[PDB]
Amino acid sequence: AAQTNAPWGLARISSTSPGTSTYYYDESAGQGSCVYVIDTGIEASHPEFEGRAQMVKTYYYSSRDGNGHGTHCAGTVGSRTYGVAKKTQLFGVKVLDDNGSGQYSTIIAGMDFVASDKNNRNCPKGVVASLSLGGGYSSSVNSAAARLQSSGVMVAVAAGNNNADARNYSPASEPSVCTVGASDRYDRRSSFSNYGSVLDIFGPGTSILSTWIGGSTRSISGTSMATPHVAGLAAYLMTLGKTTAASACRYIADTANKGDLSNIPFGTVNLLAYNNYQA
Ligand SMILES: [Ca+2]
Repeated sequence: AAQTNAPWGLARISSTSPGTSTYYYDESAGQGSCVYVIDTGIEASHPEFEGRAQMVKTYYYSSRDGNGHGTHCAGTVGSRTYGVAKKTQLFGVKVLDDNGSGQYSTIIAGMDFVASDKNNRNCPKGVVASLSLGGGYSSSVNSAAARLQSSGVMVAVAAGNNNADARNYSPASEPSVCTVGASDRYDRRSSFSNYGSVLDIFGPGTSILSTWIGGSTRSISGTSMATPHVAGLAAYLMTLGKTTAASACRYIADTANKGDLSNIPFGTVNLLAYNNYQA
């Protein structure tokens, strides 16, 4: 399949070179997989989601996304126009309030929720979770991410937007999950992207067009934007039978575009997510 005039990030993940605008992907498109978006919620009624999105949990007085950030992330995972895995099922878990804030205890509960809740969903090709959030180092937050992964969910988490070493951030610093840094349209590390040995992969994170609340669309930037590219990619690869939740991060790193990013600090992986699709 070919989607012309795609957001640059989708084009990038299906390309061996920057500077193209068509996204190429196998038509299976993540069908039969599920991706949890643990964030501010998802505006499931957005036409871009086509009835494939659902809120399954909130820790606040509403499950609606009153922020937009969760909707944007979900859009990058699986919206018709702006998504990597255009046929995946999206499940929203609102651990962040409408200001994008959440207490670590709520974030942890949301992770353990997903580890159980996948048993209540139909996801024959596998389960993924996208965590576009973070704060300072917490062993408890890291452990929750590790549990979610261990339970059979491909966990992708943002590296963080501090232009600092991700070792000091959670869940970014958890070795057993997939920690995702951000790049720009010209294959430069995003100016704000964290780095360090704990990163596993980079994805497109600067100026990413996706869905927003009020049935709209929006370009924003962050490792929060790179993460769902990787999460959607995992779902897509799992539907293809190429990998599984336990090894998807490794497989993505193994099959990535290598050594093509600039401004990667010494010691950080130079790996950009790539679907290796031969149209
Ligand atoms: Ca790892």
